[PDB]
Amino acid sequence: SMVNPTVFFDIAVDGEPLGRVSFELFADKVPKTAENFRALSTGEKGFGYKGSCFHRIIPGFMCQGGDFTRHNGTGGKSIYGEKFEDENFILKHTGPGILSMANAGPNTNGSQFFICTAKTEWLDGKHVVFGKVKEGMNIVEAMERFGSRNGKTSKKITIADCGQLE
Amino acid sequence: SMTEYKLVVVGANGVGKSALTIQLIQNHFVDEYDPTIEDSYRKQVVIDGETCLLDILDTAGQEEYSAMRDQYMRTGEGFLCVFAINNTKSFEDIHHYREQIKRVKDSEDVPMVLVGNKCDLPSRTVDTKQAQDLARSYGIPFIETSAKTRQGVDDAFYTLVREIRKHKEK
Ligand SMILES: Nc1nc2c(ncn2[C@@H]2O[C@H](COP(=O)(O)OP(=O)(O)NP(=O)(O)O)[C@@H](O)[C@H]2O)c(=O)[nH]1
Ligand SMILES: [Cl-]
Ligand SMILES: [Mg+2]
Repeated sequence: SMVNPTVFFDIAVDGEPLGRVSFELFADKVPKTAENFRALSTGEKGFGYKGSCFHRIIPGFMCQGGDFTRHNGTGGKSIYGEKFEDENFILKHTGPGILSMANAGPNTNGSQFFICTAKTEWLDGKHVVFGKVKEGMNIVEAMERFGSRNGKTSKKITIADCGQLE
Repeated sequence: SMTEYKLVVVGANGVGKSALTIQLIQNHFVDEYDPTIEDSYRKQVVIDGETCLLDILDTAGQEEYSAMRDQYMRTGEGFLCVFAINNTKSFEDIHHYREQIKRVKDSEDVPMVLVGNKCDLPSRTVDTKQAQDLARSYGIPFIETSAKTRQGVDDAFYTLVREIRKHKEK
């Protein structure tokens, strides 16, 4: 893209490299939310995603991660403070690869996010969609296999490294 | 004798549904919040001299997913409706759970127990009398619990079984 940043996660399984997932961040349409994710991916504010876990992976639905503060699925922090408002609902959860914000109700975006592995239309208008997997959907599909019905993972799936491309 | 009961634990997020269940099944309590998607447990107990297997479904406080939650409610025989004594919103949510259970089961007489959890904490906002009055209005028992100290945990689950047994007598 000429406008939208690309960021990457190097995914690990119990510390071993699984592969790289890259994301287009839709700064063109969802700028504040895209910028939060971009900055958390580079670590440039002094904190961010590197080292954090995909704590909830449910096959057929999504891979969720992004808690770098409590490290247990309850934490979250944005570059704007602990939470920020729902920016817009222009984009929908249309299929695999969609990148969207996790939340605890209206206007509670922090750092947790999820990657859809299927269309999740019941989340439209409730979770802010702000990007999509560019390359490495096969790696997301490999991650999905470590999940279970209640989201607990059979091995620890982490963001071993992350950053911005070009 | 042996019997078996399908118990379903419902209530708003964070009220202690899982902590209560884990005390019953695993005899411990931890301060860490591990949000539920869905968990199921089995335990053999003796209640009023009658042995039974408890099949416990620990549900999430999540508010959507009506179709999946209706399925929980069709299969469940009795419901622990949990609120936290320091969370008034969770108490105000109780009537929604009762209404949905009655609709799904197509009955105004469904085995249920009202549980006021976290009674160990000094931050109460719902007093015992409001909860007793609500339970009286539903014709159901009210049990105060603390998953942290284990106060009332067995009583809550055993009382629900008693409610199921009474309902089966009708
Ligand atoms: N002091 C105290 N804390 C409690 C008690 N019961 C639960 N907690 C705490 O409250 C938090 C939430 O408890 P939990 O059982 O996970 O709640 P839940 O109703 O299962 N939540 P969810 O609907 O998201 O699954 C945890 O930090 C837990 O330790 C209690 O009786 N006393
Ligand atoms: Cl549903
Ligand atoms: Mg729970």
